[PDB]
Amino acid sequence: CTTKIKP
Amino acid sequence: IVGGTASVRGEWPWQVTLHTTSPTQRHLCGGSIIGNQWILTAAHCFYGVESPKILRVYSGILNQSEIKEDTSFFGVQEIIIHDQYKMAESGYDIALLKLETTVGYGDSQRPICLPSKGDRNVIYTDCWVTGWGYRKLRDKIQNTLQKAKIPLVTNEECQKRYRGHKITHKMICAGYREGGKDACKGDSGGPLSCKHNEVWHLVGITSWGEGCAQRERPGVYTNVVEYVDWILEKTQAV
Ligand SMILES: NC[C@H]1CC[C@H](C(=O)N[C@@H](Cc2ccccc2)c2nc(-c3ccc(C(N)=O)cc3)c[nH]2)CC1
Repeated sequence: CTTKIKP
Repeated sequence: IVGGTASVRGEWPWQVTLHTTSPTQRHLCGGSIIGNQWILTAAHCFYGVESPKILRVYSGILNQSEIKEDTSFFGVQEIIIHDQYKMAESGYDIALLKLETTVGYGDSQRPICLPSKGDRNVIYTDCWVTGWGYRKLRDKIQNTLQKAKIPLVTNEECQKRYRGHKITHKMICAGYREGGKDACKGDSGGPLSCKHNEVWHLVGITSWGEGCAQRERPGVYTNVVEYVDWILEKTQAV
């Protein structure tokens, strides 16, 4: 994914 | 889902079933895994939900019958509703669930990509709506996760279909002019997933509509691309 969601 | 077919196990691994335990345990809404502690769903799902303690998120489910008292689930630490939200028909119908534990990714459960701001101009032609909702106006929650391929409709065309409502650019519509395939009761909060360049993107969140699969009444969805900065604000907070 280009849009990154922080873990 | 009206006019759909049974999904295969692992076909929509970002799809979750959100249950409430109040007064008794039952499916409340659909949702989508977007991060390892985050579910994206609709704000209207939480009408009268006073605490996240009554919620249970089940991932990797094909059939609702897989859920028993001994079935593992994710607890909800926090419900984040968009602060401009008043009601589904007025928009801002978007919420995040922050999970108490981390989702382990695998072939049964993984996240769906959010749309790119650059892809606000791309034309999606392979869009699917999924859920355990009714298959007709007077029905019951389905055991097997259903799917239906539905075309996107322009905002201009959707507005003609909804005289008396204001269809905003933060909404996106999908449906056939003749009706027949649509989301229905119990599908809300779930994804409108579109495949572009071999990658699935979460284009919409099932929100509202006039009836289910009626002629000239497309389903109305939260237009996820218009909320990417809001999602990042809430999920990437320092
Ligand atoms: N053509 C478009 C379509 C129209 C229906 C809409 C929907 O899905 N709207 C929800 C709005 C709602 C959400 C959460 C709580 C209460 C209301 C709904 N879900 C049920 C519903 C019905 C039985 C059960 C159950 N467990 O028996 C769960 C949820 C009825 N309506 C999605 C879009």
